[PDB]
Amino acid sequence: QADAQRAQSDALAKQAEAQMKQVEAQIRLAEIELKK
Amino acid sequence: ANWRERSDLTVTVGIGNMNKDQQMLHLMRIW
Repeated sequence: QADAQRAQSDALAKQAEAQMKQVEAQIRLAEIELKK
Repeated sequence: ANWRERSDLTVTVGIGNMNKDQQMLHLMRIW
């Protein structure tokens, strides 16, 4: 169970260094620069 | 009980738990 918890720690909730997928990649890069 | 209750009833690690759950290995997997 401890190894399962450690694997969950290493896999889940480990996206902190990426800012949780960079907050949707800067919100889709400011919604495609708010223009098209 | 800590791992089998705290994260079981409320699986919200981060809000209701901490990274010290890995330290559980340091008390269980290590020993």
